[PDB]
Amino acid sequence: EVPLPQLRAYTVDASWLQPMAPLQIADHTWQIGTEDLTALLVQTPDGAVLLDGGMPQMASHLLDNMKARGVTPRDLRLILLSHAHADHAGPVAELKRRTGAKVAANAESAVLLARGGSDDLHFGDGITYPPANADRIVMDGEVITVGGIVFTAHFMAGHTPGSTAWTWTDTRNGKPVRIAYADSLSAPGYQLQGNPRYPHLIEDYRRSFATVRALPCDVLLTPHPGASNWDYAAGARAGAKALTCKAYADAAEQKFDGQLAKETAG
Ligand SMILES: [Zn+2]
Repeated sequence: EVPLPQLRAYTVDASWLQPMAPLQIADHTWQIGTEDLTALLVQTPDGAVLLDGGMPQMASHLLDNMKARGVTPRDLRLILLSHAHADHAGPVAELKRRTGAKVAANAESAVLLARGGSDDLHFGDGITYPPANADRIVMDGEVITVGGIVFTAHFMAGHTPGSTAWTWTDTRNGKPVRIAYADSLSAPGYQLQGNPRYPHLIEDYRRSFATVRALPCDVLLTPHPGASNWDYAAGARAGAKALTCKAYADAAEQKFDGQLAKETAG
């Protein structure tokens, strides 16, 4: 009659794919992704770190922005991830091939990255990307230092088992700026209660709200800028309206509680 459906590509709003020039956040820290996907370059006298890469088709754009910053493929030492979904870890395999970068991630993020986002607890095989291997496994609270920028991992399981907030201290005007790159605290279409694939999902999210609320956090950034009220297209005012970590956690918790109630009603 009636063939099986074609494969459906993971398609997203144009703004998520809209290239932007590097936007400086602090002395060593730049947004180099797109208007609606964060990809943070931290540049040090001992090499560079990338936190997230956005979608798979962003690899070349990231490399161009790195070059604009004076960061060559060899200079890129480390890729860190918020979580290993296609829209944040998309280009990681390609980046590894084209640069000196090695990936550090927790065990959950590493296994999900190694399967290219397939067999996702919630999306199944709906949202996949090229698989990549982690080079270093990090534990909760573990520190990775590059050129005296100290990144601390704070596990915030929920959006994915391996979701992580990365914190570090940069400077702006000779004063310290405690940057918190907090992962998503959404649960887009997730079954929250009694989920056989994630039995403690709710407890994990609750704990993650508390973790996020308590982060060292002069400046919050999030994988989608809109989540923390960043506007990467607003130039000098990009971070003006940004939420605190406390407000971001509170909003997320409130939305989660609403989603729980809707699920019970559904
Ligand atoms: Zn995600």
